[PDB]
Amino acid sequence: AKTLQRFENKIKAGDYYEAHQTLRTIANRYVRSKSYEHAIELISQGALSFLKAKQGGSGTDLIFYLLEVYDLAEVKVDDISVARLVRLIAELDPSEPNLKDVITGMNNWSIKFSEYKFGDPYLHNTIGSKLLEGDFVYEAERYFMLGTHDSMIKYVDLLWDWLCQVDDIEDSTVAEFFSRLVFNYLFISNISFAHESKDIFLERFIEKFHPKYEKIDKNGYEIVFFEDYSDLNFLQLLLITCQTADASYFLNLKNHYLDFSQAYKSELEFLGQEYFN
Amino acid sequence: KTLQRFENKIKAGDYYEAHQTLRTIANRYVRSKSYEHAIELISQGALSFLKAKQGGSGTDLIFYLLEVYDLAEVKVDDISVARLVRLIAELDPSEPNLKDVITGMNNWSIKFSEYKFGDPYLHNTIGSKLLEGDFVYEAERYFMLGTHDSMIKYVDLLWDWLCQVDDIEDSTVAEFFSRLVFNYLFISNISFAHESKDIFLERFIEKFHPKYEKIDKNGYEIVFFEDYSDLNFLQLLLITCQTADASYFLNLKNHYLDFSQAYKSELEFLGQEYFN
Amino acid sequence: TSASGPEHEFVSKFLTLATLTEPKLPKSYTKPLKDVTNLGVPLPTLKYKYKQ
Amino acid sequence: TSASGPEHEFVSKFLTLATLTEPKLPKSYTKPLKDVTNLGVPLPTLKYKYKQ
Amino acid sequence: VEPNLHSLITSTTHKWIFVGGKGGVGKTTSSCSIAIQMALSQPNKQFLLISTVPAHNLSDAFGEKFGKDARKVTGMNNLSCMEIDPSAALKDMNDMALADLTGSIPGIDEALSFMEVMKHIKRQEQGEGETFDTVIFDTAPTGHTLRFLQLPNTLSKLLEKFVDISGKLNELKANVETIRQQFTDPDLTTFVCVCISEFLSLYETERLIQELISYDMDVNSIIVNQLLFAECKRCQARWKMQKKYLDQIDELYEDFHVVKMPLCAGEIRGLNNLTKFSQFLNKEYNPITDGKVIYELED
Amino acid sequence: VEPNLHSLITSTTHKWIFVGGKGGVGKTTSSCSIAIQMALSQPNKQFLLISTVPAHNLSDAFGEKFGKDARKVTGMNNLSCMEIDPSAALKDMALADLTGSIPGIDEALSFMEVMKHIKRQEQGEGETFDTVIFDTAPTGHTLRFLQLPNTLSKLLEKFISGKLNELKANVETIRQQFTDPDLTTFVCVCISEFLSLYETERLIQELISYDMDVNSIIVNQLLFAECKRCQARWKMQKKYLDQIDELYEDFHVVKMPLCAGEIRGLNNLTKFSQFLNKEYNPITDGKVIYELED
Ligand SMILES: Nc1ncnc2c1ncn2[C@@H]1O[C@H](COP(=O)(O)OP(=O)(O)OP(=O)(O)O)[C@@H](O)[C@H]1O
Ligand SMILES: Nc1ncnc2c1ncn2[C@@H]1O[C@H](COP(=O)(O)OP(=O)(O)OP(=O)(O)O)[C@@H](O)[C@H]1O
Ligand SMILES: [Mg+2]
Ligand SMILES: [Mg+2]
Ligand SMILES: [Zn+2]
Repeated sequence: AKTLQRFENKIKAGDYYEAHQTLRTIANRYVRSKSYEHAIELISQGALSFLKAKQGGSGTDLIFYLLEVYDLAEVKVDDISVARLVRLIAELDPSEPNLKDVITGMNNWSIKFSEYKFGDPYLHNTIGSKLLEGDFVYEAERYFMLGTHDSMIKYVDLLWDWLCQVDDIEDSTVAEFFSRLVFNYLFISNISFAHESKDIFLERFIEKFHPKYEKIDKNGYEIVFFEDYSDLNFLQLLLITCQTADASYFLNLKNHYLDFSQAYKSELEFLGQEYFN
Repeated sequence: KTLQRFENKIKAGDYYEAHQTLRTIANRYVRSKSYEHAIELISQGALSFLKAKQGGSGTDLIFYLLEVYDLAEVKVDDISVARLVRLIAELDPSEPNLKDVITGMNNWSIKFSEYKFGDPYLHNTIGSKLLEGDFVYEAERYFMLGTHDSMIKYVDLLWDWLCQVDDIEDSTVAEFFSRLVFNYLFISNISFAHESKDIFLERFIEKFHPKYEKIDKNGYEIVFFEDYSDLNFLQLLLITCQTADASYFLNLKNHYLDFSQAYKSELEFLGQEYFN
Repeated sequence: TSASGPEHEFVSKFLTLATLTEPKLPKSYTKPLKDVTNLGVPLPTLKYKYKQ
Repeated sequence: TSASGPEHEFVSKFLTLATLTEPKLPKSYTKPLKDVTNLGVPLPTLKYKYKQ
Repeated sequence: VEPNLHSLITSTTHKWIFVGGKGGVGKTTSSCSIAIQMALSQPNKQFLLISTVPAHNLSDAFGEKFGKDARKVTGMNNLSCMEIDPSAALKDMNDMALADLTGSIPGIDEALSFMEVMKHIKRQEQGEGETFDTVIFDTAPTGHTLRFLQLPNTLSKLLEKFVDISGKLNELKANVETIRQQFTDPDLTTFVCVCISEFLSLYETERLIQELISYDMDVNSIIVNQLLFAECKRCQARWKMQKKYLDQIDELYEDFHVVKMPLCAGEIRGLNNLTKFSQFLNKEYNPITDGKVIYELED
Repeated sequence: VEPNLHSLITSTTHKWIFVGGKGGVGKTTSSCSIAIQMALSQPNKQFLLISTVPAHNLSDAFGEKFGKDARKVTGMNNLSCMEIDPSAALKDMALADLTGSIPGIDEALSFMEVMKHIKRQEQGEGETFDTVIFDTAPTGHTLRFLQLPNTLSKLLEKFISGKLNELKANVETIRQQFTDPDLTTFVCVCISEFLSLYETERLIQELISYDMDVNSIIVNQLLFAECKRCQARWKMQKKYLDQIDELYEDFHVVKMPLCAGEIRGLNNLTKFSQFLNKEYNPITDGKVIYELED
């Protein structure tokens, strides 16, 4: 209680070490009395501040401590629950040596107290952006993968901005980026995202590289046929083919693109397991 | 300017002080590899602590000596065993770690000698010590692998035990006698087997006065007891092992069926040692 | 041009065939993330470095 | 007496037989303790307590 | 909260009393005190002061030499010590390239120390009785000590996930599960931490204690040793720092048995001087009444 | 024998410098000093202060929070710390959990981190630190950790094949560089008290038998009186102090005074560490003792 004053004092005084623990000791006291709500607020708040003061250590510690309480008080995953953690994620230094740790800590909690096997979507969007701040592209790609619509937007931009950065682009180069969107979203069975991500990416590819093409439409579906990117064509046809779940179409598409069936061996194999039983 | 220092503390009543001070100074000799100096310092210091009835400190130094012994690779000889023997005499038979000390040196006696079980001379001293602590069985073994004196104390150990018996029996006497015969026959010490058997049988006869008659032939004598079939069997077994003749062994066992079952394990080994 | 005619006739025909009857999975379909069990097969690593 | 005659005739005869020719191991024999490999078979524990 | 350890010192239910904390504080000295104070306060009871610390200091504290076999403390009638040495502890049980290499492996200290604890449990079951009513421990710093206190649980969670070989398994689970329920019983086992008046000690204490309660261990004591209690320039200056951490101590541990202790004018050794300083753990130190005993331990 | 640790502090060959001794003495404080004194004396070199002690105190000494990932000490340009925590160390890399709660896990892991720096120099990745000061635990458990190289070897011997070769080599290197008086030395932390002094003599004797370099002995918490207690306690310290000069005459004995408070923060730590470079002198530095208060 009255001690609270004396420590925040040490904070706004230049004694980070002092304040961090003093708070923790007082915090552990709240938990001891099972006054969880009080603890959650104390710890969480104190962390954010340490992060704002650029005190990576102390801050990261409290963040975990909060999670520890979260799992102790069995805090269910909801808006207010995710909010606190999200708020903290924004103050985390993308260079924090234990970034991935923090990310995992909360995501784990999001899973244990939710019906999502991979964590809460909303929380993912925030986490994804953070990982990218640390140039952890691959790690980010996955979180956005299982995120919200915004995650999709950042995901397509993540790949696109990467494709452009390429100095020695190639016919197969474009496929390396595009295929990811199609496959990844086809793995989590998110046809809506697969189509929208594919739409934004293909349009940007066309308005920048100006590849000679002609749109082929039929029954409502459209395939942006590229005269110099056979890979892109195959990948687009694969998307629609998975929607039909028809074994014949799957076999026909692969028999025509023998090399692409070998270049996307593993992927096509799983697709036959998910959309063809 | 140091040896006095602690001994001044020892007299002033500071055993703790002197013991370690000595050890620290001792380890210094070892550090300079001046083994001989260490051996003397430690050894002497121990004896004194033992004479002062300081079981702890004393026992510690004794081991420390052995530690150096094994470090300087001190070979097992008269002077080497002597020091340890001298110390064994000052050891309190009640020392909680008696067996430890005993094993410590005996182990050393083995590592630096051709004896697989340790130096005989050292055994005689160790054996007596164990007995002081009433560790009869443990003593029996060391005397077993000791000197002539060990044999004398061994027979006395068993004999004095047999007499202490209040409810003696026909098979009772066998429990003691058989040990001598078997034990010495195991280490192939016919000389000891005969002499130990002689002193024991004579004492058994001059105290219990069992009706008997000595049977002689070709130089060998079997004190036939009219009421101790076990003793007879045991005596015959001794000589039989000397012949190493399979037939005799079979004949002796076939006549004493029950004794062949009572001494099953033993006879089995005897057929492995004296009959291949 | 007519250099990529063979593949064009395939893509165009395959599409027509794959959409005669409404596919089993509509474009506005999205398996709730509460049901996703696995993340499919790991894709290969891009030979390009990232930054921003 | 003649109560233990049967065994006496055995012990006496066995001795005579086992000593016609000098036994392979003389009474003055003693395997140097430097050669003893094992201590034979463990004997049973006496049912008497020791002290002195 | 009574500023003394009387409740415990006189307790008749307790059987295991640990003494831990950061190093250098005096876990051996304080334990030496707790030992003497209980053997004197509880006549008809036999006590044992065993040190699981690889670097035994009980022999140094009391003075006399302790080994692998229990040895009554000179001067006491019902108080023995031990101090298990891994090396010698493996040569005795073995003589009775693996055995040697076993006493040189990190953690061997704990493992064996626990085996000795198992030895006292197996005895009460064997009908042989008990050789000691209570046991004071001279543990090592906070860290490694907690590892030893986790041995019961670990040895259990491991033993579980497992021809007389079936009998052993039974005499193994039991002996362990007992030590487990024994330590989780606030009346049979408690924890006494040894700290000083300095941040790095105080804070490490708060941490150590929190862990203990999560282990379901009884913590009903806190000794604040090496206090100056000034009123030269350094002593008055250092006392200033001590009073700073002292007041904070009264806060964090208000519902705890806080027993302050002064800094002698020398080292406290030998049952003689040890008992003279231990009396303050029974009856809180008072400058007004005991302001001269502080200098009595010198020389 | 120079009463300072200059020879080492300025040494350019050493890479591993252990700091052990009984507890409470100040193995973390003294190490904090040795660390600052080397990073300042050796500019073009990067130093690491890792604590293998389960109960980490480096964070307490300096003040700032250290974790599983190396963190440069605030104020220094070439000095980082670590402090390996078994639990978190096993979660990052029903068995795993139970592994970070087993006695000895501290040593094992601490050694794995040592293996990590060895595997790196071989991997061609280079070295991240020139010298490493250790904040070991009391004498006992510490010796156990120092025996890990030999034990891990004598065990590894009595035994993807290329992986075991990489391990065998890495560890062996440690064995070779640890027995080298120029690459690794030992600095003991003791006070002016029997139970400390005597435990020191013992600890040191073991070290030499381990073939470990012991070229330093710090005598901390000395009063150097000239109240009644300080003068009385100084009397005892001088008693053990004179004996110290005897047992360690051919050793680098560096005495150290008792401050009027706790020594923390790179600021006050460096102020007290200067005495390990240039022996304390009551005539010239008789006022610095009270400068660390507050
Ligand atoms: N109450 C006290 N007053 C004054 N000095 C003390 C006190 N307690 C301990 N000491 C000092 O500390 C020494 C005893 O340390 P011990 O208490 O032996 O350390 P330790 O507990 O064994 O360290 P560790 O716990 O890591 O093994 C003595 O030499 C003495 O000078
Ligand atoms: N020169 C000194 N004079 C007085 N007190 C000191 C000095 N150096 C360190 N200390 C005290 O010791 C503390 C540091 O203890 P550390 O040195 O952290 O103990 P420790 O070595 O970790 O104990 P352990 O070895 O059992 O883990 C500081 O809080 C300080 O108060
Ligand atoms: Mg201690
Ligand atoms: Mg330390
Ligand atoms: Zn003073």
